[PDB]
Amino acid sequence: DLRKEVENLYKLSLPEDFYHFWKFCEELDPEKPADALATSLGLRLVGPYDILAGKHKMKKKPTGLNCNLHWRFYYDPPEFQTIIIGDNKTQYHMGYFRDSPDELPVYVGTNEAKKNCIIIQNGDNVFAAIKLFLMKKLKEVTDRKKISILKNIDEKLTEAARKLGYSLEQRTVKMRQRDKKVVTKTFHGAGLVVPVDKNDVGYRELPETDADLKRICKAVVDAASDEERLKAFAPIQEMMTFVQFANDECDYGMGLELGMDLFCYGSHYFHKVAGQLLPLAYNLLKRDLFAKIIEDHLASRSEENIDQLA
Repeated sequence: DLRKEVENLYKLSLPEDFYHFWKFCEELDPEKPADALATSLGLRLVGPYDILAGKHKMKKKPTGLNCNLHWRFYYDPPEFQTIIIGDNKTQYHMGYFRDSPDELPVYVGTNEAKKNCIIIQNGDNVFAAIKLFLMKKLKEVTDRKKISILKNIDEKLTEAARKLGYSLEQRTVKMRQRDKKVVTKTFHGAGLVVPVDKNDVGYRELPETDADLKRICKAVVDAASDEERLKAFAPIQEMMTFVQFANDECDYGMGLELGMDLFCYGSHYFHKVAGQLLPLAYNLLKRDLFAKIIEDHLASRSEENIDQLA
């Protein structure tokens, strides 16, 4: 049972559109479903789709495969689970975004990891995410034979979504309801959702604005010496004390935000403190799996060679 296998290996449930889209791709190319969109869109299905693909099967147990790292790009936060890849020149990729390991994805996000850390919303299911990508591709293609192929995939995609009841919109009602719960955008822009009660307990803002925090981070990276770097780091050390205060007052979202911003900034100079902030924040929020993902990822934060099944 590949479905049980994929959810066991990632320790995450997958939504029904994940499995329906596999079937859709099997229909497009029965022999190599994960590559059904490679020629027309330049996209390949990977990650949990590798499991559906049976790519993991040839290896003999114990393989040592770690799904926490599998197709995890450099700026993928633990919430983001890659399912589609494009060109490695930009490291374009799409992933399911989950606010909690115990909840189904709230949308499909996209990022170009060689460009920046920003995660853009691209529909709430993979049919929508591919439809929206295809629509953009339609504006760039200059060969009527290739346009014909894209129109055919578009027609099949739209009909499948209609029968299954999936919205093709970039932002759905459900996504707008989730974004109401966002307490801060973070550096990746995709939003952080943590519980906030009636008395406002659960989150507090960082004592620096995002722009000033980036200024501080840049000073750490640009520092000419260890002593210079220590002085530049001082505001971040102070913010970690403020996070300790917040944790004592149950405002666990603050440490998640600081840790996420530091991770998003991308410098290895922040891996130690990110490894203090983020596992603790996720564990306090009872999002235990995400603490394990960030521990694994910070220890092996690869720019290239993230395919555990290469």
